[PDB]
Amino acid sequence: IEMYEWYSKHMTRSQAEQLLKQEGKEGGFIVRDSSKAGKYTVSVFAKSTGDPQGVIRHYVVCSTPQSQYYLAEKHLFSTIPELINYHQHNSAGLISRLKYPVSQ
Amino acid sequence: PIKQIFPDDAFAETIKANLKKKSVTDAVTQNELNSIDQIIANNSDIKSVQGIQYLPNVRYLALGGYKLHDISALKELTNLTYLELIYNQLQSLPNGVFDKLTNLKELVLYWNQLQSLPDGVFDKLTNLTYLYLQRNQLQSLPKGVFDKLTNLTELDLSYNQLQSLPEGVFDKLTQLKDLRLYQNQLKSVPDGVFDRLTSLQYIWLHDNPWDCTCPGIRYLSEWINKHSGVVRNSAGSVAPDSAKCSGSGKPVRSIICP
Repeated sequence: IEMYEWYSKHMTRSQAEQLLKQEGKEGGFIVRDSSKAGKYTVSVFAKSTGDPQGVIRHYVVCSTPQSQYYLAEKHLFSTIPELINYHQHNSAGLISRLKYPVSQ
Repeated sequence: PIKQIFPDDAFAETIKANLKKKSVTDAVTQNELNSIDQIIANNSDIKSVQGIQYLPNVRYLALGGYKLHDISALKELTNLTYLELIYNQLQSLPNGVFDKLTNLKELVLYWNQLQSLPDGVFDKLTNLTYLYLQRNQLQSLPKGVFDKLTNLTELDLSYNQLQSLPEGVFDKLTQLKDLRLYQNQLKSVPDGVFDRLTSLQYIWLHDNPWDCTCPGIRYLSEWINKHSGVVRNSAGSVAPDSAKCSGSGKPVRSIICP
């Protein structure tokens, strides 16, 4: 899961938003451990919602009982890198395609 | 020259920040301008980008602002691969404005006031992979307007005022995975309009006033039935019945034509 630029394990939601907004890029995103237990959350910056300043959306990664992961239903993946790679190539019903990994 | 290359004072300030310079009045060389790789300005007071033709190596341009109305100087930016122009007052595009952007991969044009597209506007954009034209005021599309975009994978036409689609309009988009037509004024589509979309994974057809008179509605009805797993609703979930008849409210795919 690490080795990937888009992963920041400790990053909190507040840290994500400031850095996403400081980046200002459409589809800027950060993958971080959720507030929850055993959950992952994808934070995406996008300007497609009616606010030209851009909004931050926090997408918690879903889990089937069969231990696959999904953000967009019908697109089940066995691995977070596999999930993220798909959503880096397909908007797939999200506020934006994951266009740009934001870090630090 | 002391950044009076850029007459719009908001754009010049944007250049100032980009180059980390001291002030509007500070001087700049062409060597500095050539180093500009990306420009971002969200929700800006920019109105004209008149200086930009002197930044010949920018590849990422994101300009959003309620007052932007003059983008003719963009035609020269040969090396763009990402272009985002959003939330502005543009009601049309200057003819040939994109003709030199042969490396453009993504074109983001949402939340504007575009009523039409210039004929052949996208013809030189053979590398374009993503095209977002949603939230505009388009009522019609020029014939063959997407024909050269053979590598296109996403096309968003949602939230417009589309009265009709041109026959064959999607015939060349064999790599298209995502097609959004929801929230328009389409009463019908030409027969066979989707049949070459052999890569389609998502299509959005809801919030159109479909005319379910038979036998016209037959093509759309049989296509949705055959491809029901591809039809997505507002919430991005799979819903084949989201395409509804304007009178009855029945699902389009529930209409059967003798």
